[PDB]
Amino acid sequence: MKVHKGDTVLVISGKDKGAKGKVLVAYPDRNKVLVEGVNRIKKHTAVSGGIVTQEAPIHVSNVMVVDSDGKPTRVGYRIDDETGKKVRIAKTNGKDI
RNA sequence: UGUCAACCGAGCGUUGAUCCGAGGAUGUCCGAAUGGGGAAACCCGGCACGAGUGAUGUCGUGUCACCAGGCGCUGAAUAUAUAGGCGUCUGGGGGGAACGCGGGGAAGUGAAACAUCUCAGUACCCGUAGGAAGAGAAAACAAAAUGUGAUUCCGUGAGUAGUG
RNA sequence: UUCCGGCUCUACCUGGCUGGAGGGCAGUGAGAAAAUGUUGUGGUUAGCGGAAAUGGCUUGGGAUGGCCUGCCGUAGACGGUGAGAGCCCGGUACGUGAAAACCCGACGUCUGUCUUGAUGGUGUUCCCGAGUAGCAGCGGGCCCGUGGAAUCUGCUGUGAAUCUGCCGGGACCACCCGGUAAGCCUGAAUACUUCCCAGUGACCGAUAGCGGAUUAGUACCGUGAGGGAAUGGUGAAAAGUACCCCGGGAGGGGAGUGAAAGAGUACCUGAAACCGUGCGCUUACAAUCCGUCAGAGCCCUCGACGUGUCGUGGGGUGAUGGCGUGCC
RNA sequence: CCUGCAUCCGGUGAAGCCGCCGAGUGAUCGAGUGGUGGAGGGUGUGGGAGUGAGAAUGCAGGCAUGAGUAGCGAUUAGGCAAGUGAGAACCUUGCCCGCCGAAAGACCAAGGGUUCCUGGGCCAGGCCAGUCCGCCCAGGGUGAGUCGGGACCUAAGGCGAGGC
Ligand SMILES: [Mg+2]
Ligand SMILES: [Mg+2]
Ligand SMILES: [Mg+2]
Ligand SMILES: [Mg+2]
Ligand SMILES: [Mg+2]
Ligand SMILES: [Mg+2]
Ligand SMILES: [Mg+2]
Ligand SMILES: [Mg+2]
Ligand SMILES: [Mg+2]
Ligand SMILES: [Mg+2]
Ligand SMILES: [Mg+2]
Ligand SMILES: [Mg+2]
Ligand SMILES: [Mg+2]
Ligand SMILES: [Mg+2]
Ligand SMILES: [Mg+2]
Ligand SMILES: [Mg+2]
Ligand SMILES: [Mg+2]
Ligand SMILES: [Mg+2]
Ligand SMILES: [Mg+2]
Ligand SMILES: [Mg+2]
Ligand SMILES: [Mg+2]
Ligand SMILES: [Mg+2]
Ligand SMILES: [Mg+2]
Ligand SMILES: [Mg+2]
Ligand SMILES: [Mg+2]
Ligand SMILES: [Mg+2]
Ligand SMILES: [Mg+2]
Ligand SMILES: [Mg+2]
Ligand SMILES: [Mg+2]
Ligand SMILES: [Mg+2]
Ligand SMILES: [Mg+2]
Ligand SMILES: [Mg+2]
Ligand SMILES: [Mg+2]
Ligand SMILES: [Mg+2]
Ligand SMILES: [Mg+2]
Ligand SMILES: [Mg+2]
Ligand SMILES: [Mg+2]
Ligand SMILES: [Mg+2]
Ligand SMILES: [Mg+2]
Ligand SMILES: [Mg+2]
Ligand SMILES: [Mg+2]
Ligand SMILES: [Mg+2]
Ligand SMILES: [Mg+2]
Ligand SMILES: [Mg+2]
Ligand SMILES: [Mg+2]
Ligand SMILES: [Mg+2]
Ligand SMILES: [Mg+2]
Ligand SMILES: [Mg+2]
Ligand SMILES: [Mg+2]
Ligand SMILES: [Mg+2]
Ligand SMILES: [Mg+2]
Ligand SMILES: [Mg+2]
Ligand SMILES: [Mg+2]
Ligand SMILES: [Mg+2]
Ligand SMILES: [Mg+2]
Ligand SMILES: [Mg+2]
Ligand SMILES: [Mg+2]
Ligand SMILES: [Mg+2]
Ligand SMILES: [Mg+2]
Ligand SMILES: [Mg+2]
Ligand SMILES: [Mg+2]
Ligand SMILES: [Mg+2]
Ligand SMILES: [Mg+2]
Ligand SMILES: [Mg+2]
Repeated sequence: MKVHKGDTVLVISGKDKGAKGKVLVAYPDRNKVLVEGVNRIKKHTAVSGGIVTQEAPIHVSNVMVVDSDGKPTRVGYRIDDETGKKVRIAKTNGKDI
């Protein structure tokens, strides 16, 4: 999907637009991902009762990977003549990701 | 780590999971059912080779219909010979929405009734194969033109020549 | 328009029969059939690459809304993404691309007739598809519904000829004209979709649409053939209301979630029959297909004028008089 | 209502619904205004309609009166003390009374399949309330050389290799 676990991502649209974050888990079936620090929601937990803060899934279409230089970039692909492994490339820079 | 539909506990994966493409094995029982039996999915055996017990009782893998056509042997009352009887190979028993071929084959209804007719060779049934089928190489038309030249399928030829 | 051999009883010359070797002929073929040795980016069964705005200002819960600036276009088809997206995502134009297998086409051992044979003439003796053709009786379908009844055909009797032979031109005779049945194969033009792949709708949107948007030919009914049902929309995510209180629960009130809780799993929008609570007017001496035309009082209201009184004023109620025989 | 064409409106609130105020000679109209809602609509000119309800003893769904009226499904009949629990004439214990007793009792085959026991509760059901249940939940429960059948034999009848 051009997005993996452990990458750095930025939000384009939504309540928390303009905030950077780090991805935790991915859901390819529903095309949704979970990012900490964005879309924080209050949940009622009762067993002892209280209110806690958690994170809800965000659709990937509203987020995209950031460049190592701190700028938003798309994802490109290249073919290596050495091993043939497919690599991710920053379109606006050409550097590998 | 499919799904109805959350939830728990358990785990794998960079040494390539999951997925999809092609081929390959296993495939309980019934179901043309074909070792024998029978109220579908339940009862009972023969033979050969293996496994187990001091021996029976037990268990695994094979094989054990019928019909027709070839091939070989045999030849009754009865003599020639046949029928019949044995051994061995080759084929068939059912299913499928529509499409074809050859037969059988109905009644409602119109005629303001109704026997002839029409409904109709329709519905249905029977025996049949295929991916298509059937038909097919003039004992054919026409009429004085020195004409066409296997078969099949469409449009006209006309709702006319006829028939009731 | 090749060579040799053995045969036409036999050995020798003449004329014929049959085998072994060039050179053509075709071959998966209806004209004969079986197998065995080397090519197409031919397509198909998956995939992969694939261009351009985090633009500014505004309403906003959310921009994919409005105004102004850019860029790509062999890609402004189509869907998803928190409200109508060419430049966010899935992909579309275009390019590529397969281990194995499929089928088609082309390139290669092998099979077999003929060259013992072909070409143009002549008079004589034999052949050209048997219970068939035709004839007579009884039935079919051709427009022909036995009528004069041609042709084809089913059954029963009788029953013919081989080239100056035979059958056909709607009876039939004569003359002309066409043809050679009584044996067998033959692709192309045509008919259809239980299945699979790709596409379309001035076709339907939950009493419509296939009987079937959900437990579907299920439940259910019938011992049988068989008949045959109704049941979608919370919201962006469940964040499905912690906690406190009344209470057995059911159920409810605060406080929070959220845009809304006039969204609380009985959850979009919520009409009419139907049942209500509060408010205003009226009725207990009355003979009404239940309305209309007049019509005092009371109440609500809009203006100008003041305590309430008029006005090219509106509304609800109606005490009381006249009129008055539902719809198809 | 759906459509070709040219236009305008719309999260600063589009579609229905409920009012007020008005308007046309009709089937009606309002780009005039108020509440509810949240996602597509109007005008102009052409083309196509499953295009207009009150009645067929019509059909699908919902709801009126009779009505808080009749009944609450026999020929025996209950009463008392105590207990459980929020609730008891209908549940548990104890004591009186009555009834059946060729059955209103104890069993077989046919007939149903979990109604049997233990433990849980009482929004569905029991013609009323239910602590109870032939309500449901979860678990457990069915022991044959000698009992009934098969491996033993046969009838009225069915199948039927050959065959007619
Ligand atoms: Mg497979
Ligand atoms: Mg096996
Ligand atoms: Mg069998
Ligand atoms: Mg059998
Ligand atoms: Mg045979
Ligand atoms: Mg003999
Ligand atoms: Mg068959
Ligand atoms: Mg008549
Ligand atoms: Mg008549
Ligand atoms: Mg006819
Ligand atoms: Mg075939
Ligand atoms: Mg033919
Ligand atoms: Mg023929
Ligand atoms: Mg004609
Ligand atoms: Mg805004
Ligand atoms: Mg925009
Ligand atoms: Mg489009
Ligand atoms: Mg989207
Ligand atoms: Mg749309
Ligand atoms: Mg893709
Ligand atoms: Mg006739
Ligand atoms: Mg005639
Ligand atoms: Mg003539
Ligand atoms: Mg001639
Ligand atoms: Mg002939
Ligand atoms: Mg054809
Ligand atoms: Mg509806
Ligand atoms: Mg039945
Ligand atoms: Mg809120
Ligand atoms: Mg409801
Ligand atoms: Mg509602
Ligand atoms: Mg009075
Ligand atoms: Mg009077
Ligand atoms: Mg009157
Ligand atoms: Mg009167
Ligand atoms: Mg419309
Ligand atoms: Mg607009
Ligand atoms: Mg709005
Ligand atoms: Mg509003
Ligand atoms: Mg709304
Ligand atoms: Mg128009
Ligand atoms: Mg019009
Ligand atoms: Mg018309
Ligand atoms: Mg209509
Ligand atoms: Mg009506
Ligand atoms: Mg009704
Ligand atoms: Mg009534
Ligand atoms: Mg009463
Ligand atoms: Mg009574
Ligand atoms: Mg009773
Ligand atoms: Mg009691
Ligand atoms: Mg008694
Ligand atoms: Mg007695
Ligand atoms: Mg008795
Ligand atoms: Mg029984
Ligand atoms: Mg039983
Ligand atoms: Mg019990
Ligand atoms: Mg209980
Ligand atoms: Mg109860
Ligand atoms: Mg009940
Ligand atoms: Mg129970
Ligand atoms: Mg036993
Ligand atoms: Mg018999
Ligand atoms: Mg037989």
